[PDB]
Amino acid sequence: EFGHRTLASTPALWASIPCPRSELRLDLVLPSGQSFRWREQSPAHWSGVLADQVWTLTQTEEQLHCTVYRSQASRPTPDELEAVRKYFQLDVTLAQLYHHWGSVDSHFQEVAQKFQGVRLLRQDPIECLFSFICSSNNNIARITGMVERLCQAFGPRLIQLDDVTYHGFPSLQALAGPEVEAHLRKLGLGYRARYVSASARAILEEQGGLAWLQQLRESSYEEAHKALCILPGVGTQVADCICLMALDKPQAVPVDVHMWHIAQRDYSWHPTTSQAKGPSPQTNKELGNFFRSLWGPYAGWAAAVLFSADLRQ
DNA sequence: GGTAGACCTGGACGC
DNA sequence: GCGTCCAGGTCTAC
Ligand SMILES: [Ca+2]
Ligand SMILES: [Ca+2]
Repeated sequence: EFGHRTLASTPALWASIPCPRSELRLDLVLPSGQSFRWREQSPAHWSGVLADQVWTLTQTEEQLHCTVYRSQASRPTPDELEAVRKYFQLDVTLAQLYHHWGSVDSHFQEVAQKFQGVRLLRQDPIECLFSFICSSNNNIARITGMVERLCQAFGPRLIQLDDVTYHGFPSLQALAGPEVEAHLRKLGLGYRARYVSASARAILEEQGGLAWLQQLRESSYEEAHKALCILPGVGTQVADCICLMALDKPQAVPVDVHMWHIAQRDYSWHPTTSQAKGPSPQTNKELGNFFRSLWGPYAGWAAAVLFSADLRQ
């Protein structure tokens, strides 16, 4: 069989993971600005690269159905399904988090009723780092294209489904290579093309390579966030996205225009310790602290729910 | 130390 | 049709 698979077309090639919609809604997570590597190639079926292999995912009321494209088609093995469980951090019980947040935040409770299943993906540091470097002063649709062209040009070719060729995310070496910036500009990444080249070189030639980034996962939020900000193209918001989505800092709250609108419209929030009236390094930091005092240790996760809901509105 | 102004790109809107 | 806005912001002279 050729092309992207559907649960109905190739039954024997799918394996499931127990998962109710209250725990995960692919349609509210995958195209919402966390990861830019997933596409709904066929109604309700999402395809993308996960743990260096291509996968298609789809769900029914109580199951998350998975299929992987590696030779000789066969359903995913238990070890491979584990990769999926970990990518979606399925050990974190979303129902428990929603309950808590909703208990201390009447507005969250209201929104939560209509937007269940919004959880945080646990992403690869490099993929997350450069994808978000590409996200600044930009929109999800455009960002998604940039990331795809980036991987196509500098990432390992994996497999082809229909007319779509999947690529693994580029390595630091590839991104640090000669003339990467110029090539990325022709691929339409704008001024961020330099940020990509410059940051790849900085990590490899000034910070000590991959080890420096990966170690941030063991470091403290304050530690990690400060470290990331030295990288070209990485500001407070991008750094926060990375901490939350790739370095296991569930309290990190990225503050962008969306979160500002939410704060003002749904909580009548306004800076008090800062000086400005709108977004600024001072007010942004304050808003982040506000969201943390409101939701607690997993504030970044709560923010993700409202962000996702704000997109679909 | 804290501020607006510029900035690649392309889909939206309003004149 | 076409100039101003804006999107998961960051980087800088005054
Ligand atoms: Ca903006
Ligand atoms: Ca920086």
